Amino acid sequence: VKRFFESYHEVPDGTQCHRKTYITTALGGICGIIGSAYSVSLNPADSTLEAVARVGRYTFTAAAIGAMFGLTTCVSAQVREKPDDPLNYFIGGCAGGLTLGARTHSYGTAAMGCVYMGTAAALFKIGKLEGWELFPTPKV
Amino acid sequence: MNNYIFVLSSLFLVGCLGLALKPSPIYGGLGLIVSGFVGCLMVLGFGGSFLGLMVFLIYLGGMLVVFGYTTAMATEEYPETWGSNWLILGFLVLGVIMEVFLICVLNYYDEVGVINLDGLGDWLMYEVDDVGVMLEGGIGVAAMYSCATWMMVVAGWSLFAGIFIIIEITR
Amino acid sequence: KFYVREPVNAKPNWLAVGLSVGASVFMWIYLIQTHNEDVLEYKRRNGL
Amino acid sequence: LRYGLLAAILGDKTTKKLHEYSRVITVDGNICSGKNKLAKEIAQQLGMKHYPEAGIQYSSTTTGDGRPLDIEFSGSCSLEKFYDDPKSNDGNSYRLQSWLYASRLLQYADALEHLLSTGQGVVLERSIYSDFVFLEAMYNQGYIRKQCVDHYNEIKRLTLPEYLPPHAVIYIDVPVPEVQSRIQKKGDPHEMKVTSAYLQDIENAYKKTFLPKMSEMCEVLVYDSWEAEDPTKVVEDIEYLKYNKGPWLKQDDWTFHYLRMLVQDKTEVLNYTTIPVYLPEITIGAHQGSRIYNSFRELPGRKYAPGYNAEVGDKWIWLK
Amino acid sequence: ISAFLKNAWAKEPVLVVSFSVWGLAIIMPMISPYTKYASMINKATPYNYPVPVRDDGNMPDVPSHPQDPLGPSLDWLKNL
Amino acid sequence: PFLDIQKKLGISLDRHFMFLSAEQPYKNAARCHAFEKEWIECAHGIGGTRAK
Amino acid sequence: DGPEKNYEKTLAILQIESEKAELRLKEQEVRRLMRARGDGPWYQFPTPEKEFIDHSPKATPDN
Amino acid sequence: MPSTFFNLTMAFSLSLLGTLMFRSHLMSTLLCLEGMVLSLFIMTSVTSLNSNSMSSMPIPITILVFAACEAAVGLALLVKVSNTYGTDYVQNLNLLQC
Amino acid sequence: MMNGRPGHEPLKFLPDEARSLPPPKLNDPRLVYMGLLGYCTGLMDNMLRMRPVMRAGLHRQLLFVTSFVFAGYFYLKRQNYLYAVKDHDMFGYIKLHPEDFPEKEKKTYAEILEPFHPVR
Amino acid sequence: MNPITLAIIYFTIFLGPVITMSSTNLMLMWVGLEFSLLAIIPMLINKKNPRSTEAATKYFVTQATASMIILLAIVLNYKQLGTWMFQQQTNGLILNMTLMALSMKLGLAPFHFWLPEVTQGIPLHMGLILLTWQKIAPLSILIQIYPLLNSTIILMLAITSIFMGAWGGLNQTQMRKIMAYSSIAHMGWMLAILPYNPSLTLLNLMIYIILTAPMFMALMLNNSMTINSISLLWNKTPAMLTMISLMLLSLGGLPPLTGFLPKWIIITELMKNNCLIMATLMAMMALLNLFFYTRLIYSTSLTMFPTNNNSKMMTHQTKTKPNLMFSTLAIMSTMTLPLAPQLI
Ligand SMILES: Nc1ncnc2c1ncn2[C@@H]1O[C@H](COP(=O)(O)OP(=O)(O)OP(=O)(O)O)[C@@H](O)[C@H]1O
Repeated sequence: VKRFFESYHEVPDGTQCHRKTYITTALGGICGIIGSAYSVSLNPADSTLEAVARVGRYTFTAAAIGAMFGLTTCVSAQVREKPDDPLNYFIGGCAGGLTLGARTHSYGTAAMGCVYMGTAAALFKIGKLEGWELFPTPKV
Repeated sequence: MNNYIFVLSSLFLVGCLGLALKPSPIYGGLGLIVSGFVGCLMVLGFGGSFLGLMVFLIYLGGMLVVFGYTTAMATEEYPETWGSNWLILGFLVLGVIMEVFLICVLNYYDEVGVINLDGLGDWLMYEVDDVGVMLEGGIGVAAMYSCATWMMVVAGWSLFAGIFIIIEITR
Repeated sequence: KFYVREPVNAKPNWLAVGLSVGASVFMWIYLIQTHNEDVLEYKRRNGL
Repeated sequence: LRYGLLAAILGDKTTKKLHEYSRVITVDGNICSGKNKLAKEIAQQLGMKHYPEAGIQYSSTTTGDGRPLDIEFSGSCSLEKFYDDPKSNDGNSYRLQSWLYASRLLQYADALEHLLSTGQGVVLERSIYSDFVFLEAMYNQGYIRKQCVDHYNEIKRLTLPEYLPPHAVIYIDVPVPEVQSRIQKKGDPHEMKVTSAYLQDIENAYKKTFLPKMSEMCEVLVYDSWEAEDPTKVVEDIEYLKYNKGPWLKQDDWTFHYLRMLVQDKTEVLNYTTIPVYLPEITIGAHQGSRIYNSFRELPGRKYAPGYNAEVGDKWIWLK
Repeated sequence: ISAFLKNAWAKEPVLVVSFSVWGLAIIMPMISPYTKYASMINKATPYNYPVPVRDDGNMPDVPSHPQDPLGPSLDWLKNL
Repeated sequence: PFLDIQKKLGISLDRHFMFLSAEQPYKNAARCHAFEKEWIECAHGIGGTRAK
Repeated sequence: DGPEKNYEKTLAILQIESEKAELRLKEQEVRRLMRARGDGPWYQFPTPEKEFIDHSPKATPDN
Repeated sequence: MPSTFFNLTMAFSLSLLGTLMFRSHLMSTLLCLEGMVLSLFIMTSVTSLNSNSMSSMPIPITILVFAACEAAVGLALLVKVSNTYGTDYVQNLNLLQC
Repeated sequence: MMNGRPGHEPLKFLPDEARSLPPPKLNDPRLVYMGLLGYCTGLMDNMLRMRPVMRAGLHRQLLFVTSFVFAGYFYLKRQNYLYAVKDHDMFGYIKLHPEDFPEKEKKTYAEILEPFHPVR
Repeated sequence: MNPITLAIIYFTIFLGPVITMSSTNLMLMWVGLEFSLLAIIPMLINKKNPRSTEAATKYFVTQATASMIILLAIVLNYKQLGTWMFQQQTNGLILNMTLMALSMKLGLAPFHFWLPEVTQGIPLHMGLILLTWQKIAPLSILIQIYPLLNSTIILMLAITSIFMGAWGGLNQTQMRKIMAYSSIAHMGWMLAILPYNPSLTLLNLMIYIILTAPMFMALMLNNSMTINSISLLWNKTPAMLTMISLMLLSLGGLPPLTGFLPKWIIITELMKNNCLIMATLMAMMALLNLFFYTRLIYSTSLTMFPTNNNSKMMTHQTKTKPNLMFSTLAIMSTMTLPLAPQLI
């Protein structure tokens, strides 16, 4: 449902923490399922058991990225009550990388994730705050 | 009687679904002829006689070569039928049950429009011209020789060129 | 030195020379009138 | 009108030029079997063009001023060094053989273009088809590491299939104890020090692989030393051969055109012989290679395409 | 070429009749006197009703009654 | 189209049976001939983003 | 030549480049309206041709 | 008309779903292309007959002229596939991996 | 974007309306460049085939200098016309709709209170 | 092949795009695509070796299915509006299936896998046609429906073409596979600007053609198929080195050369549509496409690799291969940036 994912921007950050965690968790879970499908097709497993296990591994891993991203961004707004601040998504986005490296066993992905996922996350709130529009309708 | 085209289309879908499951090519051709034979009928039901017998006179000749080719290249010690694999049979009954679930469920959500279960047969001909000659379907195809001659040259060339294309591949 | 294999370019391809040099002069000639005819046309239309 | 699709369309088909004696005839044998005398007589009697065996300096006598070049340009292999020290740390043995194969492959190309151009027969001697015997003989004695036989069979695999085997191969048998006495009598102090075992492997490399394999695609004719002398009879045997069981039968008019185009373009003939397989024995290196190539271009008749080199005296440069 | 034409006639007649009739069908339409009548006969057949046209006092050449002598006629078809 | 060669030469190779009201083989009006004749007249010169 | 030349050349450069700046912005703002509303010569997307409509009376009255 | 086209379009989809999810044969995939064109031919035929578009009747013929030529080329390819592997299988066309 | 403009002839190089513009001077900074490139093309043709450069193809190089300049003049003329049509429509459209491009009157620097940002 | 067959097969390739461009019926546009499919197959199998056969089969089944998805779009439109043209007020689903299938023909990601596979199994020629000539006919379909394509999938295809074309080609040793991953990379750009001012789509197509053709010719001088083989180019024919280096740099977006003009002007036009975010990501990854070109310039021109002894046989003979269009195309690319206003 499109209207469901639209609720993420209905309230300022921190308000309705539980709802925003669910939205991110589902959003990340979808990304895992979409991504996990390619791995099942390209470079397939040796059997269906290993194929579903791979699907579960990515979907739950990706779902973890959304949850910890949502929890950290939402909690960081309740304390330091400044909802319109891109720094919150950076810390929130950073926690995703730390979570990411927790599943994939290597610190390199953990340290890199914070810089990239956090930087991408922070830029996202700048876009919605400054009105950046990706996929613009052609107007010239 | 009203549910006459619907039954043909459903058999066309079931025949094509059986061809989608991809059994050994011998039975794929048999299924394809069943769908093609049904394809001729529903075309006839729409007032068109010439086109109907053409899909059933060109694909028939095609399957002989496919039958010839499959027995020459695509064969196994034990060819696969629709019931050799229980999974294929499982997706065959599921597919048959799937359409009924889709056909039925679409009806309740949308009263009419894409599918009209309540009103069937009423919406098939759309105002034939009761009085008139030269209306028989197939005169339009004959326009390929007059005021539609571009379709004639391009289609004719593909058959012309194709003979050269086939020889080079099989050289 | 005196080549064991006679070079493909032992002599000028005089056919190419005439057409190459000829087309160059024709192209230069057809370019001069076009400029002097378009310029003259430009004066006629927009005035002086 | 460089030969191409245009020439064939206009009436330059090859099948109309072939005659009864438009046959490629290679003469094969051992080190001193006496092929030059038998080969030259075959040419004169049957009106074919003799092609002396491709040595180290073949490309030098085929392109440019027509004289041998400095040994650093025409390969880096010396035949005399091979007999003196075949087990040299520098891979002079394999460089000699691979260089000779590329040379023969170039000569075999020239002969086919001659047959496919004017129809005059060509009588080679020890063409590429019989040139693997030496390397198989070199490997048996240990003059080559196993890693280079594989390279040789790879170069052969890529280039050999696209050429037509010779119509008839003449093998003049000479037993090892006879050739070893013949080598000493020819008076080349560098070649009189070749062991009998090396000569044997050339004989074995002929009767085990070459002789059977060619009979499946050519008409073989085995001859003895006493038959070769006064070779008018070997010519008569060729004059009355029935030619079947070979790829020449199934060559159409256009299959010649595509073979003719490939043979005509020498770079397209030798491209697969210069594949970047980094054998230490064959790699030249960026510093020696730049010196040889730069020094090669600084020669009379070189530095420009054959028609344009002014130092020779070619004229009308400003129109070509 | 007389031998070649009749030698093929003697050995492979089927490929000579095919080429002969192939050229005969191409050339016959140009020479026949009735070739132009193939089009007119297919203009005579009135598959659709001949729609009448109003009169404004300036439509003299079209007939008033169907059986009148001032319109197109098929009298050449009866005698073809 | 991408190349107006047909218009340039004036020859209608395949642009006389684009739509239903396109001079059927015999004078048989395609179903909904009047309606689309009306629509095509409305959207002429007025082009694309003004005829929608 | 002295300060006169460079001073009055720079002035010419400035207007040659202020006019370009003004025109470029009007080019952007003109195209924005033309595509939104096809009121101008540009962005006239194709529409089916009108000359191939057949106008002669047909078989049935109600064409 | 409305009820039958939903069945024809899904007939194409099932045939489309068949030419994508390959199986252990390459004749079968070419047969699936036949069904896709079979669905496309009838849709054009019904629509032309439904709308009484006798000027559009030539189009469905031309689809068959070209779709069947794809089969002619497709079948000729499959001759070369078998003459180099002798099995027609699809997992033998993995030699371009590198 | 100008393809559908009214009075646009199809697949025609220079419309009859395009001759009402000044033709290129034939020594323009960019027609000489086409000739200079053409010379560079001719020099490199000789370079790629081991021919002497600046010496071998004095009839090929003459052909390239003329072919590029000859082509450049006609292509340059077309572009001069295309930019003429773009400006012709751009200003013409501006007249018809004053309500979209009002003649705004800017305010002199005496009145506007532009802010100040000290450096310290 | 023989001249009669060669004439008919080539003449069929030429009618493919010509019919697609000239015709107005989308059906004749589709019939133009079929000739390109059918006529290409015999050439790809001209060698008659196992690699070629596998190349032709993948090409055939990938484009045969694509030719059917487009046909569904055309037939469904005939149901909806009764015309054979993609007019306005058409279902976006019908049109999305079009760009979906047209992407398969072009070779854009995520439908790109078939292209690098196929080009590996065919000679250096027939890669030039497959990557330049065959990719014009599908584009002509989209140029005539440019004010209808969805702004989202049109870009989401362009982005993954840029990435999957750069990342994939970042580790290709085989030259033919590199030239395929450059087509994907550059066809992200032509499709990226398709809804926005399509005129630049052709500009980046023409510039791309002017570059690959000399590159493919540059690899046809010696049938150099790998980075190692082209690393020997200095010993065999060093003349190309000056312009293999420039053309390869130009293909990457370096300012002085005329491959930066496409990336530059495309970024300008997107930047005029409030498209900040997607020009940065698209432009940032373009530099990656300049990496494996820079890797190739090291191997070939700047730093020179070890050669073979037999290579001294190639220098003796004379060459007459370059068809004189290598030179003219090599300078039209790598220069003419001063002539940018005449291009736009
Ligand atoms: N591929 C090769 N590898 C190594 N040595 C070779 C090779 N080919 C030829 N040689 C040597 O080169 C010399 C060639 O002598 P060859 O037998 O060709 O003499 P000839 O003058 O042609 O006639 P003949 O020896 O029959 O009297 C011999 O030393 C032979 O051993």
